[PDB]
Amino acid sequence: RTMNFTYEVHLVADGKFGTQERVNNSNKKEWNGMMGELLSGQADMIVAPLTINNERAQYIEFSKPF
Amino acid sequence: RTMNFTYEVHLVADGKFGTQERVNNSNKKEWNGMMGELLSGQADMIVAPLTINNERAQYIEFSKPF
Amino acid sequence: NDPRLRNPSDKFIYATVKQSSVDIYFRRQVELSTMYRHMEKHNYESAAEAIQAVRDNKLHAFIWDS
Amino acid sequence: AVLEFEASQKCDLVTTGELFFRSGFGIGMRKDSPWKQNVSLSILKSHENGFMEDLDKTWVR
Amino acid sequence: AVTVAVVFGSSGPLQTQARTRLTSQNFLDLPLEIQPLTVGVNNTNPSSILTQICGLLGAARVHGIVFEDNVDTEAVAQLLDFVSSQTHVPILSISGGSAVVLTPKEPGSAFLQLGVSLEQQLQVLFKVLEEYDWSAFAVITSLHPGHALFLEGVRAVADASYLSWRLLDVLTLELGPGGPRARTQRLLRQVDAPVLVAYCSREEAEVLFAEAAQAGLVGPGHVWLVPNLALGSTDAPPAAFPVGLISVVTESWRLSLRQKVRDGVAILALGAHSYRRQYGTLPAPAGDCRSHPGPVSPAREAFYRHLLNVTWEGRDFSFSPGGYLVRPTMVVIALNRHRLWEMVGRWDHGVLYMKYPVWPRYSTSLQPVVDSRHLTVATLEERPFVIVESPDPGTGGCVPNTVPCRRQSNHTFSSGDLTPYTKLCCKGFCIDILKKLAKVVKFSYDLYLVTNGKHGKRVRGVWNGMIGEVYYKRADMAIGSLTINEERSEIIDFSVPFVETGISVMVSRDTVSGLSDKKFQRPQDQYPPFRFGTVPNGSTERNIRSNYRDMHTHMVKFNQRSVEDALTSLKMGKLDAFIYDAAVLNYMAGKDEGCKLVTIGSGKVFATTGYGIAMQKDSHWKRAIDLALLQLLGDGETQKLETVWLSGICQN
Ligand SMILES: *[C@@H]1O[C@H](CO)[C@@H](O[C@@H]2O[C@H](CO)[C@@H](O[C@H]3O[C@H](CO)[C@@H](O)[C@H](O)[C@@H]3O)[C@H](O)[C@H]2NC(C)=O)[C@H](O)[C@H]1NC(C)=O
Ligand SMILES: *[C@@H]1O[C@H](CO)[C@@H](O[C@@H]2O[C@H](CO)[C@@H](O)[C@H](O)[C@H]2NC(C)=O)[C@H](O)[C@H]1NC(C)=O
Ligand SMILES: *[C@@H]1O[C@H](CO)[C@@H](O[C@@H]2O[C@H](CO)[C@@H](O)[C@H](O)[C@H]2NC(C)=O)[C@H](O)[C@H]1NC(C)=O
Ligand SMILES: *[C@@H]1O[C@H](CO)[C@@H](O[C@@H]2O[C@H](CO)[C@@H](O)[C@H](O)[C@H]2NC(C)=O)[C@H](O)[C@H]1NC(C)=O
Ligand SMILES: *[C@@H]1O[C@H](CO)[C@@H](O[C@@H]2O[C@H](CO)[C@@H](O)[C@H](O)[C@H]2NC(C)=O)[C@H](O)[C@H]1NC(C)=O
Ligand SMILES: *[C@@H]1O[C@H](CO)[C@@H](O)[C@H](O)[C@H]1NC(C)=O
Ligand SMILES: *[C@@H]1O[C@H](CO)[C@@H](O)[C@H](O)[C@H]1NC(C)=O
Ligand SMILES: *[C@@H]1O[C@H](CO)[C@@H](O)[C@H](O)[C@H]1NC(C)=O
Ligand SMILES: *[C@@H]1O[C@H](CO)[C@@H](O)[C@H](O)[C@H]1NC(C)=O
Ligand SMILES: N[C@@H](CCC(=O)O)C(=O)O
Repeated sequence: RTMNFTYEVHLVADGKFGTQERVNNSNKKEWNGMMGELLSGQADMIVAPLTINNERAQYIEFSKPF
Repeated sequence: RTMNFTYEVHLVADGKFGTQERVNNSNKKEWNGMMGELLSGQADMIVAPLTINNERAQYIEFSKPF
Repeated sequence: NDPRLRNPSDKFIYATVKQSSVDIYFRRQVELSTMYRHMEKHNYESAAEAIQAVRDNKLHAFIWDS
Repeated sequence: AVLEFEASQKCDLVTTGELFFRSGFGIGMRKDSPWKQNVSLSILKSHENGFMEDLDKTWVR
Repeated sequence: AVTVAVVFGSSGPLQTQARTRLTSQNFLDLPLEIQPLTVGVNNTNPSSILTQICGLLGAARVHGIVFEDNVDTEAVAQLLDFVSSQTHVPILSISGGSAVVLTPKEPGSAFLQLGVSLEQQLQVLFKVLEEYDWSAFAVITSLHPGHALFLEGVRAVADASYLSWRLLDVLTLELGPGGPRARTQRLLRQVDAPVLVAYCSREEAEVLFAEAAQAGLVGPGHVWLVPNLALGSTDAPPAAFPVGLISVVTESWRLSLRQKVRDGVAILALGAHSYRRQYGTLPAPAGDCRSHPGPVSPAREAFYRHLLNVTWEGRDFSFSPGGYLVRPTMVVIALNRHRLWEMVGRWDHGVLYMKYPVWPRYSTSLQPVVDSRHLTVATLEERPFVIVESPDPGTGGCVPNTVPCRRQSNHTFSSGDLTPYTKLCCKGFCIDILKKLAKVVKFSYDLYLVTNGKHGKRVRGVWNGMIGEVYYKRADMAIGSLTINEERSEIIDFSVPFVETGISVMVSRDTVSGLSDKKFQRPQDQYPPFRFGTVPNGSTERNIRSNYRDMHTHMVKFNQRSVEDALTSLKMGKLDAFIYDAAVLNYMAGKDEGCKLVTIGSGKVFATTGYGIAMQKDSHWKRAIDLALLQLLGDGETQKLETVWLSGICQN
């Protein structure tokens, strides 16, 4: 309402907050859960109790803590 | 008695265990107290509750703790 | 800092949620390696399941957001 | 050791907290002393059999 | 019934090779009636290859072709791929220059080279660098085509690895025959890296190694690693190649030509057999050169798909869609003192198993100089201080904070080259102390456990255990639960005691309240005998024997074998006093459900000593290690280690 944008909410597929795990045979690392959805482009915003930490902040942008 | 040597015992002149201090207008620091007495040659062996630490061990040989 | 957590045993069972910030926190720390292994052996899929396990005495401690 | 002996003998005083810098007392000699090994061996033997315990009982109970 | 054509491109004993084979009675293990057909090209030039393969293919309705040539050939793989595209005949290139991987292969072509990609070789070589803790390497490449792919591969592998790789510099040299030498000699004199990774052909490799010898980059302080391309015929390494050159080849490097031909025919036969078993008919024979079958004709594509995944004699010949060997068994070879390509390591699955836990270095010809900063450390498991684990086979290595260690064994349980030495991972209080000492005093080290004795005991004038290893110069120093006493201190040098300990008595609940009590001195006097014993062959048993003869004679009966067994007997009631080391008894008391109590407060440690790092007598590391330990004690790091390792559940 404050910023006048419309929205549509969906739940994350695997129900995980998100960490970095290497692909199968020690290949490139990728993100799971909500972080992966945001990074890949399936979501434009993460509205959840997402903890701010260094590893996630290197890839996404956090707001001020609410 | 065990090591077969005679001895003469004297007290430390200034009653200090020993530390490194830099008096003003000095070219280097020097140990005082028992450490200075042993390093200068006034004494041959320190038989006292002398703590073993890294600072003293650089200039002085310590036995196994008694 | 409790010794029980620092000394894992089969009787005491503590864990957290998979792919979360607590996993990152315990993984990045080196002094928490044993706790990390013990937690990883018994990690739960979601917070609600871990809460239920704590109520049902299947899990002794649950480490999660304040 | 000194503080514990003082507290025990003199009373009216108490030691507080846990030991925060653990070390030992050692006989100090000049660097590369020829008989440093002999002094160390004698001290180890004294620890081993009974001599340090006897000294502890006699002087600082 | 399936027909396989074998083409020999080798220009040596070609007639001998042709005469060795072409017998259909061979290959009975395969579940088909193999029909071999030999060709044996003469000069392996484009015209001969094309003409012979076209005459062969358009006559005998062949199913597949197996090709082999010498390592000198360069553009033969392109011709074979072109022929496969034109005629849609599956080909199997084995050995020679035709087995060097061509990454882009003519989308509609079944070439299937029996070699490994460049990125896989880079992966294995970087795992080798990881194993010996080699970072700060440098990359030397020539103008050889494909060096850009090599640089892309090294950058991708270095970036996609947990270890912080630090590439010093990359430099490109002409390395042409009889050309500018001062230009490359100028740059080769500026390289400071201790590890050098090179990429060039055989001739450029020889030129590069000659110039490096002129620039003094061949000595014992330089390691060179090259892929298969740099070397040629491994049977006769050239004189310019330095000793200790490392490369990674496939497992068929030691196979004869007949064995490789048999393997290729087996792959084709197994593919055809699977295709027939699923489709109920043998695959159709290949076409001819006088036509171009524009469509893929999915009958052909299905046969190619079946040819991809094949297992044979317990070896995985699974082929990548890029037509090269994927997940193959690779071996790591090196050039030894005798100038022979000796096998060093293996790449079974994704795990490295290599001999030589410390990389041996030779001063040019001979004199295997030893590194002055590399210490050999002996130890053994004690539980609060040294803990051994098996590394996870899934990840290959083991978790951080855990130093890799090995067993004390030679090549007699290896039974060949399956596992020459047991690769374990050690952690604990003493291992943390050792890691801090290594990072401060700045030395390298390996770690090996002890299997002859446990701690040290002069048996008929001969010492076993850690004291035996250090005394007999087998190990530079020993760490662990090693107590300082006079008998050991006479023989070897000891560091300052970094953790206090001594004789302590453990009871299960004041009972005796002293080692000099009446019950210990004269157990046999009266009443049900006081049942107290210890694990023999240690400082405690030595102290008891040297001081109290009657007590030792009585404890001879209750000679326990393990600390855990002694605690079990104490809880069950088979003994009521256990005499052992104070540092470990305090730990055992702390983490107890029943909360066993030491006989007096703080155990009242008797015969107070400490754990020391045993070193060889009159060694030069003694003072540095003593100062490092005193610094660690002063800074409070030992207190943190005690908190993280020796904390007890009910000590408080
Ligand atoms: C530390 O203790 C050592 C053992 O007691 C001691 O070694 C002993 O030294 C004496 C010399 O004073 C040796 O005696 C031999 O040599 C003398 C003089 O050459 C001869 O007259 C004797 O007959 C004998 O041959 C002992 O043999 C020797 N003991 C051992 C076991 O080697 C060290 O001298 C002591 N360190 C000191 C005092 O600084
Ligand atoms: C969301 O609301 C804002 C204001 O709250 C809108 O911004 C202006 O809205 C007025 C409506 O009277 C328009 O006349 C202006 O042209 C708008 N300005 C801009 C810059 O857009 C905004 O349009 C609203 N978002 C919509 C309608 O999608
Ligand atoms: C203890 O020391 C004394 C003197 O320092 C020793 O007495 C003499 O030592 C000299 C040194 O070689 C010998 O030549 C003499 O023979 C000794 N005197 C006698 C009467 O034997 C004494 O021997 C030492 N005790 C030992 C070594 O046990
Ligand atoms: C090797 O790969 C081929 C191709 O995927 C496999 O053939 C398939 O087998 C399944 C099993 O029933 C069939 O459903 C498919 O139709 C087959 N596809 C083709 C193209 O033939 C073959 O099974 C694999 N072999 C092994 C041992 O795994
Ligand atoms: C303590 O040392 C004794 C003697 O060295 C060990 O007894 C040996 O045990 C092995 C079993 O592995 C036998 O093969 C030897 O013959 C025994 N030696 C003798 C002289 O009998 C005893 O095992 C050791 N105890 C330990 C290490 O706990
Ligand atoms: C690859 O990952 C999947 C999903 O975790 C797993 O099921 C499979 O076993 C893995 N395969 C290999 C070869 O690691
Ligand atoms: C420097 O040392 C001399 C030595 O006696 C003293 O007299 C003087 O006051 C000192 N100067 C200072 C402390 O500024
Ligand atoms: C061609 O092959 C024949 C026998 O097959 C051999 O005698 C001849 O030397 C070969 N040609 C060359 C140039 O070697
Ligand atoms: C190899 O180890 C065995 C113990 O398993 C030992 O008996 C043998 O003497 C050793 N051989 C050596 C060190 O050459
Ligand atoms: N570390 C001990 C072994 C166990 C003990 O005696 O407490 C030793 O020096 O032999």
